Amino acid sequence: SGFRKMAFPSGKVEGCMVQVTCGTTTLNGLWLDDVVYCPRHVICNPNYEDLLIRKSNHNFLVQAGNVQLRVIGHSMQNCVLKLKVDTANPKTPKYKFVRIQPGQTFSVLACYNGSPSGVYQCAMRPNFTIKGSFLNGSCGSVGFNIDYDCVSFCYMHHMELPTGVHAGTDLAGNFYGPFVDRQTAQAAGTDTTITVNVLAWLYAAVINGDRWFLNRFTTTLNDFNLVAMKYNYEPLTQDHVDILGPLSAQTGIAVLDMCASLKELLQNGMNGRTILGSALLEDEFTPFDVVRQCSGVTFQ
Amino acid sequence: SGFRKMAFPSGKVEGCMVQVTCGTTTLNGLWLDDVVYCPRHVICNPNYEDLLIRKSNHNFLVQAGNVQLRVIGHSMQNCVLKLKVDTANPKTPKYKFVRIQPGQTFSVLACYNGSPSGVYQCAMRPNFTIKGSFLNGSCGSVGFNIDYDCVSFCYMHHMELPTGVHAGTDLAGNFYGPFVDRQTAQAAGTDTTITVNVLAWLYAAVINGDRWFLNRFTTTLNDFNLVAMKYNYEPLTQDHVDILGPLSAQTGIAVLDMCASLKELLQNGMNGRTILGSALLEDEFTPFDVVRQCSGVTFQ
Ligand SMILES: *[C@](O)(C(N)=O)[C@H](C[C@@H]1CCNC1=O)NC(=O)[C@@H]1[C@@H]2[C@H](CN1C(=O)[C@@H](NC(=O)NC(C)(C)C)C(C)(C)C)C2(C)C
Ligand SMILES: *[C@](O)(C(N)=O)[C@H](C[C@@H]1CCNC1=O)NC(=O)[C@@H]1[C@@H]2[C@H](CN1C(=O)[C@@H](NC(=O)NC(C)(C)C)C(C)(C)C)C2(C)C
Repeated sequence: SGFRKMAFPSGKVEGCMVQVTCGTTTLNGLWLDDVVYCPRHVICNPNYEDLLIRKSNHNFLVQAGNVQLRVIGHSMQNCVLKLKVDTANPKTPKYKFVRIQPGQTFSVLACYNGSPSGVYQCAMRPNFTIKGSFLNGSCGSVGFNIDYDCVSFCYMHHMELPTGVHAGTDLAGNFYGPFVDRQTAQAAGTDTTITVNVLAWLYAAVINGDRWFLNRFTTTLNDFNLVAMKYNYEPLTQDHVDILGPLSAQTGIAVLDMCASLKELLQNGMNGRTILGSALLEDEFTPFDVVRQCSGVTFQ
Repeated sequence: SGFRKMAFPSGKVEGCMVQVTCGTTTLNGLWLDDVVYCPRHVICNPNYEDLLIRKSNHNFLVQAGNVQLRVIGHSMQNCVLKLKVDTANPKTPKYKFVRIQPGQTFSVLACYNGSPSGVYQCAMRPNFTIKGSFLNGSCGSVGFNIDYDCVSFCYMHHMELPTGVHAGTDLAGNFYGPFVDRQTAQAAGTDTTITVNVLAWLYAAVINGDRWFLNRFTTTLNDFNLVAMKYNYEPLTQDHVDILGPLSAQTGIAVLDMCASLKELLQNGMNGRTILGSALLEDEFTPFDVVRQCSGVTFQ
């Protein structure tokens, strides 16, 4: 037992991190087969199409540890640069590029100068920011999930917003949210709490012996959502309820009953108590995160 | 910016995890050079010396993925079993075995059937338990730190206490705390909060723009420790103050002034507010964790 904010093992991704230097900019790239993916802002209101037509392959210095990689072609796809290199990464895992939905969680392998610094778990917020931990040099660090043996890359880091939160793209270079890779006025947008994730985490708490927040009451989806809005929670849909089905089945607590418990927590606060060692309602565990950590699924 | 509970990249350790099966018990082992380390309770008020004299090398089935490892010798060192195998692990990193002090943090690579499931950050509690996330089959999972290129193994998982917390050994098989690998009555002991870590995390908060908890006041080490005891905090020593020196220097906040701020937080609570996204005072970041995450140190 126990419940921790758990990241995927990062080895498959560590084997793909490289350093990309162009002019005065150094950042990280993702080396998969014979392509290195990095943020297009590594090139020297900028017009990146113009900037890129003016660069040569030899302007890109790609370093994989102490082995320099020669670029033999380059292209831009949305806000990512794809550097064709003459060597396929022998450590390339099985992988997919996925564009995730807000509320979905992923692991971030924070990197500097192509070298992994740390791994941690994030959620894509409803306002399409992530609350990451990123210092200068971390651009090109990627977020990912692992499904059995396959790495699903879902995030590459590009920039920090003035509120200290972070914005980036999928691995095809499309930003999450309305952000652009320009030094222009941009604000994150009002965030909301991921309701289906809070409920999942309450089920995690029950599976682990926390029960103090339960009540004998129930609610309709409609009356719950009426309370959710006042507290800046995302609407809970029937699809969310369906997703919460297995956790409901394992614990014997109807989804709508756990909603009634969340309602009472929202209205009365936690009154000096903790749930899974938190004094806040935690929303960066999906239902599938809870099932993975509470049943013991492995990867390889 | 941002501050996250960050684990070390786990790739160097993933390359060392194996499955050890003996009789009806399957658990994880750590394969370094030609030795596999696992908990001595994998062997069939038990007297392990007797139990082990009665086992043969061929009773130990060691699986490294889809390659079976043949045991050519075995010995017991305290509560760990060392299985000599005929093949040195080619993925063996630079490594050390270290016995950590309470208050020190480490990353845990949770494993089942030799296969990594997830990575998360832990502290050794003052009562020598860890608040981990461990299901049946996770024994032999290890905790570790990485210093540049070297993996310092500090923990191997053995058992769960009735309060849902966890106990284990160093990699030489000595338990942390008074625990024994017997199914006998054992209780964790009253825990306390790691004071020097809370102060480090408050400095992390300042480095990241949280300042609301600061005050114009100061305190002596003696008067602070008087308040610390009432709230079940570990005594803060001058050595702790010295360790907090760099963070004090970077932020311009004397250690004793940050103590006065912690005093006021202990006495008034946080009153509806959060620090680094927590509504509790967080104590599983060491001073060195804060400096690593707020300056960008990498590993390789
Ligand atoms: C990245 O390029 C790298 N080399 O690591 C860097 C990562 C940043 C640095 C601090 N924390 C991070 O996550 N990204 C950038 O420097 C991007 C890059 C240029 C500006 N930029 C920023 O993140 C800036 N933010 C910013 O300008 N925000 C606005 C005003 C657009 C809302 C800044 C000030 C450097 C943090 C581009 C092309 C956006
Ligand atoms: C480990 O052997 C494995 N195969 O993974 C297992 C890990 C446990 C299982 C559930 N969560 C864990 O961390 N460890 C054990 O089974 C150890 C082993 C035998 C009992 N044991 C326990 O952890 C038990 N706890 C326990 O007996 N606690 C006392 C009463 C001593 C305080 C239990 C009940 C299985 C959780 C030994 C030799 C201690």
